[PDB]
Amino acid sequence: QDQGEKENPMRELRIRKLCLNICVGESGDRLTRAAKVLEQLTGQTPVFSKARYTVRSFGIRRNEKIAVHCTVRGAKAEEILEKGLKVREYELRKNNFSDTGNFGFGIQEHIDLGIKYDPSIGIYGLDFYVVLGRPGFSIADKKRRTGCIGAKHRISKEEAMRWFQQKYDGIILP
Amino acid sequence: GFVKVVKNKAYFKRYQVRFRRRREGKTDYYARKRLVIQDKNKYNTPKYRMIVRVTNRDIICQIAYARIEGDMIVCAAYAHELPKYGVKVGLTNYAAAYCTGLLLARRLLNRFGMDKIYEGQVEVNGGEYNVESIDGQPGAFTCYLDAGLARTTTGNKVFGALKGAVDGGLSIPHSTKRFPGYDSESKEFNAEVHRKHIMGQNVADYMRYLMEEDEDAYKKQFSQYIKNNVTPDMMEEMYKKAHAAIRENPVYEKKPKREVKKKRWNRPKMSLAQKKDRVAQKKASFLRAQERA
Amino acid sequence: TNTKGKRRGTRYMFSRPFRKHGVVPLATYMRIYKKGDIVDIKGMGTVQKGMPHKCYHGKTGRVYNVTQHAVGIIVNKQVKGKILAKRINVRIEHIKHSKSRDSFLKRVKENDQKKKEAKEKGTWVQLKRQPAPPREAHFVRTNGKEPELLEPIPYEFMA
Amino acid sequence: AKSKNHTTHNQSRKWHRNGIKKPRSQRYESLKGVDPKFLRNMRFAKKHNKKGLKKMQAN
Amino acid sequence: GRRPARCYRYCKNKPYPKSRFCRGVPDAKIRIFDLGRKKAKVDEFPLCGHMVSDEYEQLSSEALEAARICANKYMVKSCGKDGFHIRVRLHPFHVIRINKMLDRLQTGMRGAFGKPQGTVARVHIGQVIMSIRTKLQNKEHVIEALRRAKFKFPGRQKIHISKKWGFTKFNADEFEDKVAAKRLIPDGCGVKYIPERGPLDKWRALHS
RNA sequence: UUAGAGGUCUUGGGGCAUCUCAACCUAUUCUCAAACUUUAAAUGGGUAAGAAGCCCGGCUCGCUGGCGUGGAGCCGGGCG
RNA sequence: ACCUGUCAAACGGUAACGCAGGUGUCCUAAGGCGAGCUCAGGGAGGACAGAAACCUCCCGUGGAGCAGAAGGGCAAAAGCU
RNA sequence: GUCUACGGCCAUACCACCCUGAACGCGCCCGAUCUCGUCUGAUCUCGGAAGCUAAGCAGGGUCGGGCCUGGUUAGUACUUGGAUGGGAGACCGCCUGGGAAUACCGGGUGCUGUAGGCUU
Repeated sequence: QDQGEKENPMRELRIRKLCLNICVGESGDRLTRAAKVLEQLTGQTPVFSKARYTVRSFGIRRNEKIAVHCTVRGAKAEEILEKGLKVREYELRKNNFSDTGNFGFGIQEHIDLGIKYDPSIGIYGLDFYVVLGRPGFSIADKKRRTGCIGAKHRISKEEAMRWFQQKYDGIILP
Repeated sequence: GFVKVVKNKAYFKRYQVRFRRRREGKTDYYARKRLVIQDKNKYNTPKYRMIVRVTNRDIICQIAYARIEGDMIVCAAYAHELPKYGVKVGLTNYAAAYCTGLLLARRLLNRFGMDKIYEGQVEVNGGEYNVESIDGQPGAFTCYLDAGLARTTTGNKVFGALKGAVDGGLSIPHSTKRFPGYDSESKEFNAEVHRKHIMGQNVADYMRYLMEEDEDAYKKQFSQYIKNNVTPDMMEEMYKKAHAAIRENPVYEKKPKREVKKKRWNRPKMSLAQKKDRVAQKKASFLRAQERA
Repeated sequence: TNTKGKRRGTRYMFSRPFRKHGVVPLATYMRIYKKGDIVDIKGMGTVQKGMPHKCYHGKTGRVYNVTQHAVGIIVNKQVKGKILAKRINVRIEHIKHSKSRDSFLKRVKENDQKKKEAKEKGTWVQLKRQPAPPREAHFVRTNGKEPELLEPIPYEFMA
Repeated sequence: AKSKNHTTHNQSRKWHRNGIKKPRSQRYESLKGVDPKFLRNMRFAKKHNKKGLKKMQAN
Repeated sequence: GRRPARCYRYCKNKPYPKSRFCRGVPDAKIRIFDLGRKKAKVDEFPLCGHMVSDEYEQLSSEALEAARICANKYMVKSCGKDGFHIRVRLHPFHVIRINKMLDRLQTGMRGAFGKPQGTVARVHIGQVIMSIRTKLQNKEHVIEALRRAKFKFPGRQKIHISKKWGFTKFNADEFEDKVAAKRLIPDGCGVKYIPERGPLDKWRALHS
């Protein structure tokens, strides 16, 4: 309608960022393999995450590098998400969507996404998370005159699904 | 009902609102205390600062001192009066920042009678310059930069206006660092790179880079430059001519006030009678509707 | 016996008022104190430097020295039957101007100007303050309305 | 063996017998404790008050 | 095992509650304060009676337990086990101490600060001790039950029939009119008070 | 720290498609604090109620300083 | 010999082998300055992952932390890097 | 009638949700050659001007929560001073002065300083 056309510029859904995370309870040369996996998939150097507390049953110590993660934005994030949704064959559940307008899924095999298996690398999977947003969402991140994004400008759990079905022709099952 | 409500009645009862300009995100009161407070044995002596604020479309330069009921602006120069001096486009870039600072400096010295005594540095170079007071003459005006919430990094446009003001004749303490020509790996300052930024050569290089690479992208990034016929070759002369114009006539002519018809563009507050009546008819409508059904 | 600690028993006197914590308002640093003016001492716990001792909280003295951030004050302190004029250095945050002196300086002004007006007008005007005099004689009108008759109420045992 | 520990009894009576005298006030007070940099200037100001005596006398 | 109640009666100390400063306090003898049909609505127990204190003293938890038991036993026999509701309006929060019961120990008044012995409730003049709500026809039984519970308390108490409706704070003469005019919404044993000082949606729900 | 009431995600339980309890939440309710408090007395403590004051004119300074700036000091004069 | 809250009777001072506690240290940083961030907790999501691993959004007046006990103070702080 | 830059007092200014926003501005917004900084031009820094008031921001609204202010509570609670007052005590009354705080019920919902615009 007329309202929809005039709202198309600024009230438009887009992917703010794609968050890729690989968590392995070990350190050392084990997670160095995971870092190269994200390096090949995204073209970006990932960053390691340390354990907040010490848990003996998980075999992790405080301040020990455990996970690797990376954030991808732009058309690169669009293409990496397309590959991950391909593996999941465009199928998500309703519970995969949060009340804040975001969603995520998991891929078990990194090899089948983009690359070929190498003898030195492992068998790690990874986690996808999509942070959806609208144009004026950066005012909560800026330093000078920061503000909240308003109530009607936020994304709900419903319109997140609608964007998934309209763009990727996806299916949501209960 | 699943989880305990955090923003409950008791939460608001003992909530303390921040300062108004803290919760607007405009004033960092940690820096303001250390910047505007005068020593107590300097009774009534004004402490001057130079406010430089870069908005999306304008650069604002002001000189102010603090008083109990509020700041006095002794002088202000905006970047949107640069078309009067020749600069029609790029009113928020480093070159325009230098001009706004220079205009603020010349305008203030003219008011105080020190324009002829303190000429600053007319021949522009990026090198370090500081005004020294002349014996027997009135001393040099001393000011301190107020960068606000701007991240002070090398090449920040607040230091562009600082350079224009110190070149105009104001005594503002600073280091040659944080100017665009400073090098982090060598810890050396190159005045030529700084001078290029003052004349907008880094902008002219971008224009030439875009014309060679993609004409369509060049028009998109520079449309008002083309509409105003600002060629990359004439940018240095345009900024040089603007500097002379500011130095020759820095006085500001106020826009004449026009009497207009007072038309309200906002809703006035409803009175007690209106608010009470509205509840009366809302109650009556609910009773009537429930009776009809 | 109890301790000789400097901040013993200042749990409430150096605490900030309710919903008045946080940044010190900047006009307190902008108040100007000259040599000879009278200031009230009131320690603020937000600033721990230049803090007056608890025995000077609520005391009033006059400025004898002005420094970059602090002020020297001549304050009377009672010590076991003798009053001595102590000299203490207090940062600006813990003091404020005393309004009793400002009121008196105003009264001196209106007195001097009333003398000048009286001399120029050839009249005499009262300048000394006087205690509240006995109420003057006056009439009270009933307006044709009888006074309402009051009477003690019966006793009732409530809950 | 055991005795009294502390009391302020009869102390206020002792104090008021000779009075709680306020400190004496003088028109000129001590410059002890005021800013040394401020003292140095004031002495220089007093030292050179002799100059301008001719202007003071004429005025 | 316990001292006579005359040793602890006159509220001679500051309140000394159970806290991180006072540990090792034995549990109070009274642990149940509401008895009878607690689930009854406002409209079924309109009459209320109080045992009002007439002295400034402290009553032991044992005394509160004894009075509650004997008041309950009478009102069950006379009014049935589901024809009343008793509320003890006093909680023992003050801790009373005892000095040591008397070679290897320091005798005398040396180090004489005591250990917790029990709990008492400080009561003021005109303060309600116990309350009973019942039907209007059981007035004589309420007075009798509270009269017998008087003998368990040291000082002087007065029995008063309230002018309010049950355990609520609203007068019995205006209670029914307020409920009809929707100013008082019953909820549980008590009632809720509805002002005209909220969003109109609540008013819509009440009148729908 | 006492008691009912209205809803429900329930890594809860019990009697048996389940249903009641417990848990949690929400709005109420009884009773409290020397080492708790939004509020907050009475009686307290400090200061001031002029000639060492007030108002004019001038001089000095190496301190402060856009400035005829500011601050302090000093010299005259007037006003009971 | 010292320190915190209370006693202590709303200035200060105030006793008992009164009550509740702490001290004879610890730190080249946990001293100083600058910059950039926001903490406890909770809700909703995400492969292995579960009451507790890590990633993301939201709420969060401080309910965390500031080495020692306690009181005060503190949020583009005095907290973290 | 409003805005911007810098503020003063720091909720009558905050919080939740809805409506409206002319013109300047403030923004959202477009981009990464240079300055600068990142895992990520998201933030920060820089160069802009195709679009948009959806958001921030402003004004209004809500028998709105909070906040401010006033009634009530109440001459109640408490309290200076007094008596060869009462009472076995606990405690209470009176004379002489001062004098509160919830619940409950109303009203209000930023004022303003310096400098510079728009309302032509």
